[PDB]
Amino acid sequence: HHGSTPVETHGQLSVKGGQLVDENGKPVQLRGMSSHGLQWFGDFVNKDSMKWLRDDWGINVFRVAMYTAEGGYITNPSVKNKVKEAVEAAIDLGMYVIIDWHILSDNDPNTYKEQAKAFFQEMAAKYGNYPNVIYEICNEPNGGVTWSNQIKPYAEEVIPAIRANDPDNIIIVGTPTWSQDVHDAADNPLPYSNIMYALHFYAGTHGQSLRDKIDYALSKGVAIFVTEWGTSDASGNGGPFLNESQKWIDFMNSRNISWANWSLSDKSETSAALMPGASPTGGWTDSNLSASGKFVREQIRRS
Ligand code: NA
Ligand code: NA
Repeated sequence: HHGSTPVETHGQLSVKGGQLVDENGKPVQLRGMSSHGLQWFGDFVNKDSMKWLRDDWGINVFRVAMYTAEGGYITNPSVKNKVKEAVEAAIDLGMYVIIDWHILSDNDPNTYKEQAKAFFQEMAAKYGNYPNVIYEICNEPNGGVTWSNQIKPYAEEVIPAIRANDPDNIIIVGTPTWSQDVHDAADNPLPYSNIMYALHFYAGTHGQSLRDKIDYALSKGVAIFVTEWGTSDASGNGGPFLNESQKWIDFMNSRNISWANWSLSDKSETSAALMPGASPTGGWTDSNLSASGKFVREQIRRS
């Protein structure tokens, strides 16, 4: 006997009729955690903390936020070793893993598109045969970067680079305005298989108007993955806004939208799940979790 794992249970994921489904074609919802930036909080990303999250929080997906700028991969490519550590841990543990090319201050994904293609080609060649892997090719386009003129052309360069090596694993594409404007993507979608579009919300800033954009996008037949959300405001402060977060969690459950919460770190942001000094290898009791972490853990443990 053994504890069943998410990948053992669900295998290769795909997008069918605008919905994430498993190898049996049955709907599946991933719920898990995102790291903070690997260049700052990578110590919290390892096989022990991922196993603890799987066993104690019930997560089935873990997202590694590999920043490009801000001391990330472009200037310090050694952070790729932490991505590889996390992917290999996810394989060992039967977990899904999101490899996130985490643009932010570099608000146009085209700025580092050559590095992105080479990085994703390497990851897809090494790990593309494993069902665990999900690619997230540009975290948050922002600042007036548009879908039709900037993001979609970027995706049309990166998707084939991945697909040449990994024909079937899911690719998630960011959307305008810090991955809010999923309606723009829905109106001009990528015509390739197993593509999803990212939506990011922060409960202290975003509410019904953003849920309305999501419902519009879903009505056009595209699939949405909330690869990042926080209980704080958009800037990482305030709250945590648990009443509004619950409305968002109930919405995502109703729409069978998968999600990852920011962040698995002890950063001085109210979205951070851990108290200062919490062990980087897991084993956290209630007192090691922030107000946000306690709530998120409870929500992932629910059915
Ligand atoms: Na594959
Ligand atoms: Na994204």
